[PDB]
Amino acid sequence: AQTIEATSVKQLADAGVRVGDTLRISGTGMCNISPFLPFDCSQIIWNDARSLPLPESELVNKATALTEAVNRQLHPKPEDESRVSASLRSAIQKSGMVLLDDFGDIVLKTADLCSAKDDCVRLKNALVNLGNSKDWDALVKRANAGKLDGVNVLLRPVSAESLDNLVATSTAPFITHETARAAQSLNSPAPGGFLIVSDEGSDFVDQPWPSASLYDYPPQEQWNAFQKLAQMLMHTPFNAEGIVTKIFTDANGTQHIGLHPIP
Amino acid sequence: VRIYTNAEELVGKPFRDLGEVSGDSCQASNQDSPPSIPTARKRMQINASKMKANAVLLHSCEVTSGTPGCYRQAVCIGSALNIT
Repeated sequence: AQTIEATSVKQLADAGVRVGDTLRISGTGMCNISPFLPFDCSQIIWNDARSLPLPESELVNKATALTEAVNRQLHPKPEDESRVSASLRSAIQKSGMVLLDDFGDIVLKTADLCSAKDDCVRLKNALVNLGNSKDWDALVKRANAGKLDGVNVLLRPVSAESLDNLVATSTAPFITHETARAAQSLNSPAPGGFLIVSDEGSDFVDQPWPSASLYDYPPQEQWNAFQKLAQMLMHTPFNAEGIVTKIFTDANGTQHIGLHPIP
Repeated sequence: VRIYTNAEELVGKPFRDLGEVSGDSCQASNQDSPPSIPTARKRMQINASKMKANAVLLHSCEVTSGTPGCYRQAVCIGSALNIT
């Protein structure tokens, strides 16, 4: 029985690990897909071909962009740009009513997220009713023609809250479905390399635990927390030490190594 | 150039904003005929057409005093609008 120390995947592959050996490994890897859930940091994917990219989603970005474009008109931030004159702006706040800065922006960002015929039909109907176009496709044509850029629309708060809520309920399912796809995507490991497994289920990383479980967050906040977790745990330093209790190659050429902790 | 007095009257009318406009009517001396708010309105709307306006949302026409050059002054302003 040997004592093997390895600081790279290639070193371990050439070491000829056997059951009974003592193994000491340090490097950077990915937690397999506990406060880190959906990750398991007691099992480290250690491979030279880290082909899995961090979870990114054009569809989520389109949803976030739509939500942002509407919120800057219904809930402006300190720095936020106002796209009407100061005087008309000034006049609307003392008025006590709600203005859309930029109707064309909302149409185009909706058309972008909701590109399918069947997506977001209620939101599309709400936008058609605010504009002067016949149907949604006629409105999108004028939007793509540029006829709506910086056009303003005035609506009363009941319609503005119906609109804010329509957008909230149209964007959110895209983000929920994309977080399902993304975590399921991460479940397909690259061929070869190693899977280093704690028999006790102890973590091989020293990473800060999330302050709460992202599964309890609403969709956008959940996606953001998951992107942060993945950014940490898909490229994490790890230290794995113990007695080898099993080693075998799976159908994907990945070598699974079970380690038992040393007292 | 149509004149709207409440924002509520433009609800459901896409429009472009073209900036502030005003009309005025002075009365030089306390002796002279009082300031005419109507004459201010009409100057406002004709200057609205100068900016290629379609309508005006009226902010205010308070009749002020401290204005220099006339005893009391009728200032009357609003936003020039282009209804699509």
